[PDB]
Amino acid sequence: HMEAVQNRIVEAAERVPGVRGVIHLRARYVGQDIWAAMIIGVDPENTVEQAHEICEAVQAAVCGKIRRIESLHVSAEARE
Amino acid sequence: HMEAVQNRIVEAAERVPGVRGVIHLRARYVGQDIWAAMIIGVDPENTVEQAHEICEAVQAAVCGKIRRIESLHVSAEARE
Ligand code: NA
Ligand code: NA
Repeated sequence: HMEAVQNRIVEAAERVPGVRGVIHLRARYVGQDIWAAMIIGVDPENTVEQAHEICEAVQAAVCGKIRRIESLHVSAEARE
Repeated sequence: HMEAVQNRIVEAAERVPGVRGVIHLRARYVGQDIWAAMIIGVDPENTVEQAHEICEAVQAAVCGKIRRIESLHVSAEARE
């Protein structure tokens, strides 16, 4: 149930160009809404600006696909 | 007093190669120790790996100069 929604979140994020895994996801219910914080992996050789753009793209993809999410903060860390 | 130490933290961070301001600093006392979390600005065209290296350098500089700090998490965001 909560796991079903967390699966959907990860899957959604992973389908965005430049995402190299979901490193961390904390989702919590505030009433019927989800508030969440995500850390994604990205190519270490992407620029900081590119990584920002991927994060923004993840936020839009995830928010667009999972209607119950009302807050989502995405940050990036180097992976592989 | 608490402000004096926060000033020292910011000053220390700002003297590290690649730091473009301190965007955020939250420092709190746990007993006599400081636990802190910092966000620094960096060149948007630095790579994610470079930004990681600057963060690590800030952690070392700040920890080295302010002995009461016992925990310090540094992250980076694009600035100017
Ligand atoms: Na890439
Ligand atoms: Na630079």
